[PDB]
Amino acid sequence: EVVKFMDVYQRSYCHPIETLVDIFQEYPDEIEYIFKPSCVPLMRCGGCCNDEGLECVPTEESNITMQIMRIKPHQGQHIGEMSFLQHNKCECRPK
Amino acid sequence: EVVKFMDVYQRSYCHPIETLVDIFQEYPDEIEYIFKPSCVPLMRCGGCCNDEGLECVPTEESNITMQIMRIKPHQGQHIGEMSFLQHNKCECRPKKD
Amino acid sequence: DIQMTQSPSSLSASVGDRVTITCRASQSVSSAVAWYQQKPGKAPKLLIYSASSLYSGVPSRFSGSRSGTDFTLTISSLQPEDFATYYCQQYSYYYYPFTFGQGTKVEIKRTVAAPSVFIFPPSDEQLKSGTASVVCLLNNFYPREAKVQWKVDNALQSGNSQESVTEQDSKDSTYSLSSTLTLSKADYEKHKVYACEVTHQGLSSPVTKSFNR
Amino acid sequence: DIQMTQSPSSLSASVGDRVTITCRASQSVSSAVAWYQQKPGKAPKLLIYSASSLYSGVPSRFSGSRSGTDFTLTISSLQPEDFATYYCQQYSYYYYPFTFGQGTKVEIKRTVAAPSVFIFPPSDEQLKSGTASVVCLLNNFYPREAKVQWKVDNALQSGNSQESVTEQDSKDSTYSLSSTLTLSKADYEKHKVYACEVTHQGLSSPVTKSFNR
Amino acid sequence: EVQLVESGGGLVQPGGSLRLSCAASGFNFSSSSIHWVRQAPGKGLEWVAYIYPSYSYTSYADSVKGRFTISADTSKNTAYLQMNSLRAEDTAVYYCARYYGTGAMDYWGQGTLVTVSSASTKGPSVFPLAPSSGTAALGCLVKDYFPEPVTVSWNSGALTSGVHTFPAVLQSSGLYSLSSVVTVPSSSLGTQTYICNVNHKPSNTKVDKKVEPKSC
Amino acid sequence: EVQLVESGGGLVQPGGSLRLSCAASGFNFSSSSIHWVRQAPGKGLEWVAYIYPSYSYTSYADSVKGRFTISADTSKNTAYLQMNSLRAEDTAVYYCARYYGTGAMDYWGQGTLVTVSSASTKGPSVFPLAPSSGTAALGCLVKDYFPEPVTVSWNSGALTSGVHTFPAVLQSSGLYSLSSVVTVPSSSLGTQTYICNVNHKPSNTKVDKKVEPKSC
Repeated sequence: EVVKFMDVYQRSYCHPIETLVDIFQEYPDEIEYIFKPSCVPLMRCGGCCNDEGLECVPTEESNITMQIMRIKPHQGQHIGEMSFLQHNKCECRPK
Repeated sequence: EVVKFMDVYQRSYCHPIETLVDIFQEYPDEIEYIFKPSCVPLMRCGGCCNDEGLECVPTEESNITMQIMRIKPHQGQHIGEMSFLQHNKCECRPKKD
Repeated sequence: DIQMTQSPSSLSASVGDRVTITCRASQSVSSAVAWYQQKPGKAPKLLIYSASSLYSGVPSRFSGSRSGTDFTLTISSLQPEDFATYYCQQYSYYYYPFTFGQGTKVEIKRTVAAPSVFIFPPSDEQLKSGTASVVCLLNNFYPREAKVQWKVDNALQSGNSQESVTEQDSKDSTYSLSSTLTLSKADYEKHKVYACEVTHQGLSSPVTKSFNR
Repeated sequence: DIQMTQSPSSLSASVGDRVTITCRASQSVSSAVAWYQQKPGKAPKLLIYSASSLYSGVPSRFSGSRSGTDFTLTISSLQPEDFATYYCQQYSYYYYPFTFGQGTKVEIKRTVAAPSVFIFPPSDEQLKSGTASVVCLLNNFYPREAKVQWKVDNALQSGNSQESVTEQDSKDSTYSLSSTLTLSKADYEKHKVYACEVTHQGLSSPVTKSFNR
Repeated sequence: EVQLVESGGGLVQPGGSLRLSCAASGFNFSSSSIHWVRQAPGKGLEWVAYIYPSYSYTSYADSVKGRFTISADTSKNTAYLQMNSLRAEDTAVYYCARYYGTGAMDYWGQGTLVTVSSASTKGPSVFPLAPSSGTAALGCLVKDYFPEPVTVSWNSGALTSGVHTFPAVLQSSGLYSLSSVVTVPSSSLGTQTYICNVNHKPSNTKVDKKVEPKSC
Repeated sequence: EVQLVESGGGLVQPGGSLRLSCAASGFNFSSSSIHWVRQAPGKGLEWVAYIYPSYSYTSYADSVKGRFTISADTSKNTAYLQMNSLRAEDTAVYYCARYYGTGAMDYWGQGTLVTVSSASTKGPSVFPLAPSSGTAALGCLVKDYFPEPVTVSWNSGALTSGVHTFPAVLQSSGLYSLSSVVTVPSSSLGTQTYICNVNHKPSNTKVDKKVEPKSC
């Protein structure tokens, strides 16, 4: 049954949350390759600040490294270690 | 230390995942109101299918209802029950155009 | 619960001085704060809303401002009719539609002014009922700090008299005060000289006013 | 491990018939499957890749197709030079880069054809070394199912002879077969009539070929 | 011209009921909403309850939830607060105030005084404070009454210059008493008539005591 | 013109080492990659190992991991598979094949035969199968050799019409033996010279036996 107001607000306030990011979006210079998987699970600042004059942005950033299969057609494939940017803490700030 | 290939693939394959959806995006006819919170946590089909000719789309949909504060400036506010669409099961399918 | 914490608690400033009242929110409220002005014995009047914008018909000297949690009402040219209690108020529903602050008793500072002193004997109509109330009246004086002491035949008095003090005037910013010496008809009828002795920063020589029945 | 399971195991069809080989994947591979064609004694040749697209220089009759896990090679107009073993192959990295199936040996069906029969006595050069090998040769016959039996002075023989069979021909689709009767020089030198008796679906009367030393 | 007017406050025995009425004027009470706010003597402002008649939404403060009930008669352009099972802490001044943008209250009512106590009702005795012998002072003593409030005016509202009505003092008897005094010129005495109009609503006592200088 | 060429396969004692060489021609072996695949006699295809020289990436199959080692000399345009500690199951035909789009192999090598066994090496004895008396048949018997393979050709490659070289048979002695036979016209005998060219690489035996009809 119904989710109460206080639960919805707290769960949907600007905080870091598991977001699925396309690898292409993060590394757009690397176009020769086909990536498997094509996207990865990262922690990114999502959620709403409840004000049109404010946006949710990160303060504490960190790095995580993932084994990604990188295919290079008519050439070869391999498991390469690719680093990705993560968010550890978010805060509401002016646009 | 490092997350292995098999973990990344399985966690990032097309499945339903908690996504934060703006209420405006879902109900765009309701413009008079200001919503608190302005967004809500829903389960939606995200993740990648690992193919440019395929997209991740839902099969089994359901509904969830949430108490949302709906402010109507210079008039009044109230807790209204608002229904939202959720995804229970996702599948990889061809891009139709 | 969101706690709004106002500083200071009380406050006196001179005519024309700049007054600054701060109100600190526990967690981000956004720009959803209002400032109110409650005179004594009347309802709050709205001064500012959305933290900074001025309500229609409020004079310009009142001005709200923000620093990401610290909200600040500023009276730029304090005036004797600004004597009031000022409340901040946050909204943005979060269990409770709003929480008020504790308050800020704003006073006015003015030149030293001495009381006109009067004394009233009990009414003959009151004496019928069996009681006797003597009233010493201090009128239009500043500051509030005044000491009244009763003398029945050159004898001091103990906890048989009560003081009531006017609230600071909106025009000249003076105070007024009544001391009420209550006795029985019988006890009143056994003494001749009644007197109240006023001691104030204003007058140099503690003035005394008295009567004989 | 991803298991590719091919069906059928073996298979014969006529010239011009439609042939369908299926290959079933354990879990979704995507469209990442290839079909190969291995002739006898040669390396695989690629026919199809990405499940459906045809490799450059492969004739059009070969065609790959998919049904979300069930992959299907189809030879639309089988021809005598398609006699081969066909392997499906899945890639899509999971643990290994790729995996194969167990194979699908295809055969050709043609009209009944009778063998030309020959018999060869041991070489005089071989007799020097102390052994004697007699060779019965069955040439260009269909089907493979043929029974050869040796007769030394009208006596049958037991496990002292071995058969080797040609692999189906690429042009006419016939088989050929050698039966090799091995003896010692001494045992060979104690009998006069050597004969192999060929029994085949083709010829009506079991033909016999023989010689005298 | 917008105004809110409250009524129905007074004295009530603990565990008793009491109904407050907030009467709107100068705006469509249907197309807006009302807060109730109370303020205990000396203490600051506290939210009681809220109503938004258009969507029949209503909400209450924890300390009140279950005991009070907000309603609104859109026809009459009026909001009501029904207060049952009143306690000593419920003694306060009750304001209704209409709701401004995204929160906040812009127009407030004059406010009614709800006083929860087991005590009896007493009307005041009124005794004149007669002047003696430049500037002369005189007044009214309004002694021994309960509960609050008492309102005093001089010559039916015709005099406000130099008037002080002191705050009510609580005596040892548990009864209130106050004085209302006024300054006037000496030469005006005898010519001018100073009557003081005391009104104590909760015991329907209306007294108009004439103050004059006593013979000698 | 693309081609892969393998070498170095043969007989090895269990626990022994053996090195395979895959020699690329017609493409930049630097800007591509190579698989090794093996196929046991009768059984199907199995992945061994993979290399992608450009990124010095290499990967092996579990059954091999730790024992084999892929390398590549980009200069020589050549890939190598170093096989240590060979077992009986490692007996197979080893193919190297270059890598196609997103997986799959398009060009494969001819394939070398690695045969793990403790047995001795024997060269074949070659005896002629002389014809007798329309169409005449004749051939070569290549008896008692080990290990596989033996290659046979007639008149140095100048004859292929009507030639059958039978699969090798494994005798009770543990030695292989095969026959190679050919059909020719009867009238061509005496005029034409039929010599059979047997070559058994793993014992460096090259025999060219002349087949003629024996006097009478």
